[PDB]
Amino acid sequence: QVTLKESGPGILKPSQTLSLTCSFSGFSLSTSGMGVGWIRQPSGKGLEWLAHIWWDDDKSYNPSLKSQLTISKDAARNQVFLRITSVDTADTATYYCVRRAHTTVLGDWFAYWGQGTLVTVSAAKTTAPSVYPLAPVCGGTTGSSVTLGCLVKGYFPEPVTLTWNSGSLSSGVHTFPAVLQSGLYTLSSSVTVTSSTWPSQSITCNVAHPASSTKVDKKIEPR
Amino acid sequence: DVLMTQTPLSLPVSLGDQASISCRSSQSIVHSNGNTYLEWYLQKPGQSPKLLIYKVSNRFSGVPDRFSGSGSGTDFTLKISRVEAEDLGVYYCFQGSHVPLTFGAGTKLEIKRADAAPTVSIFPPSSEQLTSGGASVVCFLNNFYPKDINVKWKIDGSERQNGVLNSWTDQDSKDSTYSMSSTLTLTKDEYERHNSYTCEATHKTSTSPIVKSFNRNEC
Repeated sequence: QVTLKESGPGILKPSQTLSLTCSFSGFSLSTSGMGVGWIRQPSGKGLEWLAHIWWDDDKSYNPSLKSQLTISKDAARNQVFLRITSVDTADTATYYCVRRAHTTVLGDWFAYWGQGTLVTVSAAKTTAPSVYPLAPVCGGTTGSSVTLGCLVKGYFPEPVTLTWNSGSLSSGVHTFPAVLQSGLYTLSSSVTVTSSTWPSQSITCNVAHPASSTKVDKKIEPR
Repeated sequence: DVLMTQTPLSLPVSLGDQASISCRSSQSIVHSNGNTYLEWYLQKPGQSPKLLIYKVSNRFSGVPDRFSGSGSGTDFTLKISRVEAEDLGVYYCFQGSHVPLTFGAGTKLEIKRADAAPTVSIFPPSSEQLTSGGASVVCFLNNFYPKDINVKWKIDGSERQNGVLNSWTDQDSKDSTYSMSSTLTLTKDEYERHNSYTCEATHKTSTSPIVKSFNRNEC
């Protein structure tokens, strides 16, 4: 079959040069009129076309990024490369290598994509999170459900993992996608239980940040 | 550049319904050769986009015929005759006629269900965070429908526009609701300088905001 496989540095710092590779099979860039390109997608956002290179060495670029982009190929190796100079945090994205031919005979459409390579561009250092318990506001109850929370603040890199009662409470739970403040990530999770359950039965936020070897169990204490 | 405008950006449907997604281009995408390089792509979560339709109405091999592409000039439509669960995801239109090649912003095909009011909860800074020298106030707005919601934070009765970060869950696979976390981050100094902290949520399920508050001094 035709396959496209991207590779990249995983993480780099702002100002550095991103060098991506696409290794492919089941077709040749020496075929008239074959082409291969790159499209990226920041997490949670849309698709941005970057560049394309044709069998005859002609190249096409997104004008907005022309001063940072260089696309190239080694047809003998079945490889296409993209260089991006002076990357910054905005160049954090999944980068996909795609085939697109110039004619209808070979397919002038993006039928074949790789699975993509994630590049993180950050000047952040490995940073352990602080883990904070979120107890309901005083005092009574005063209804049939109670909601607790846990705030995981100021970590790098991703991910953190969070469970409640070691997993043994694993519904009534909403754990939210991490967001960037800085620099550093922050994540929250809420758990909702029957009012008679807590504070009488203990509820604990279990958080792990592998990259800093952090493991924290934070019991939610009533006010 | 050619802007590709998709309408709507979120399309709630029930399984078995007909779905229609519009895509408009800001200039013509008839290339100088005869062709209109208008494509539709579907991206399911955790996967690469997949080609559905090219040159306006040509279904790609292996795409089922419940998918159809139509239109003319600057106005295009993707139609699904009966939505299956496997079809849920983000639909992109795209033009390959003019450089830069451009995608629309994406239309998320999602599930309809009955309106549900958010359960709103407010939490003060923890003792731990305060000893550490900071102060975050957290508001959860959980299990609501539709997805559209406004949170505002007030301090001593006055709107606080700065220092707020929000996070949203995808539609729940079991109950088809949405949830949201909002955190107001202050300096410990700012926190200790004011007393009333309010999270209010405006949602179509109420003409009046849902208001959750606390007074720091009573904590």
